[PDB]
Amino acid sequence: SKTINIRNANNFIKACLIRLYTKRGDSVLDLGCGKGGDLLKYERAGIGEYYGVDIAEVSINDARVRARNMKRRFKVFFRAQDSYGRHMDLGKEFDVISSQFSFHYAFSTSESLDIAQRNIARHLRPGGYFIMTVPSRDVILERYKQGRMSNDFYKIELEKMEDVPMESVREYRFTLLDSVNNCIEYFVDFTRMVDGFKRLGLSLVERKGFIDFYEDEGRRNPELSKKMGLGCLTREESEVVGIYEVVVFRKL
Ligand SMILES: C[S@@+](CC[C@H](N)C(=O)[O-])C[C@H]1O[C@@H](n2cnc3c(N)ncnc32)[C@H](O)[C@@H]1O
Repeated sequence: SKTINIRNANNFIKACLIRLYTKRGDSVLDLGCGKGGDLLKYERAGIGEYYGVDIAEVSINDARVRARNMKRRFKVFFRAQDSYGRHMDLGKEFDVISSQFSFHYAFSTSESLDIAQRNIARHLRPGGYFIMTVPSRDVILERYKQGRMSNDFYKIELEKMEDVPMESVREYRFTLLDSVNNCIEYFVDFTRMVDGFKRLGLSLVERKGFIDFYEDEGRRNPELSKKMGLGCLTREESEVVGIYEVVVFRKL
């Protein structure tokens, strides 16, 4: 309830990102789909097929039930397995692969990233898109130097301290009110990701902050913002949102 505005913003930004790169009849691969909280959005986008994969079976179960009890016009496929740290082959390619708030979990180890990036590339049609919303390392480290790493909504803690380079930390503890609790998150090594994808044929095409994206997309057209309880984010709510950023790659 206290995080309603934050959830509306994230869902909005997600709907805008989805509406920006998807077209009628497209096939989508939702990595880390979770409880399938995007099935509604894709249903509006008019996509023809949706495939959701998540490591947590408890979340896939919710998504199955939701897809089962929703007025959808597209075929749905669900599978509970590790799509990042384990070889995956669904046997087909998709026009768009989305990963909202979960791809950073692919940065467990160099091997986990290489495996994950390879799974995305073999399931992406030539000219296909790979959309994602992941935490921003630069943003996080900047707030570390500022001394403010939390408020009434979130809380972040880094790794070591005793003679340990600030740029050396590769993971942290994230906590969100009425959500994750002291969850282990892995930093996103942008450079390694870019170079890694560039090697598989995927090039970077977009990278924008949640706030700027939020404001821009919210002005480009009119209130779709009317639908959801959107409006004016407070400074405190903006700190939680201003944590993530949008990143898009295209298979050239
Ligand atoms: C914040 S939740 C996603 C919620 C949903 N995507 C959305 O945008 O509302 C992150 C998800 O990442 C998934 N995840 C974490 N590690 C994963 C892995 N190795 N393979 C697949 N999914 C993974 C979890 O099971 C969790 O449901």
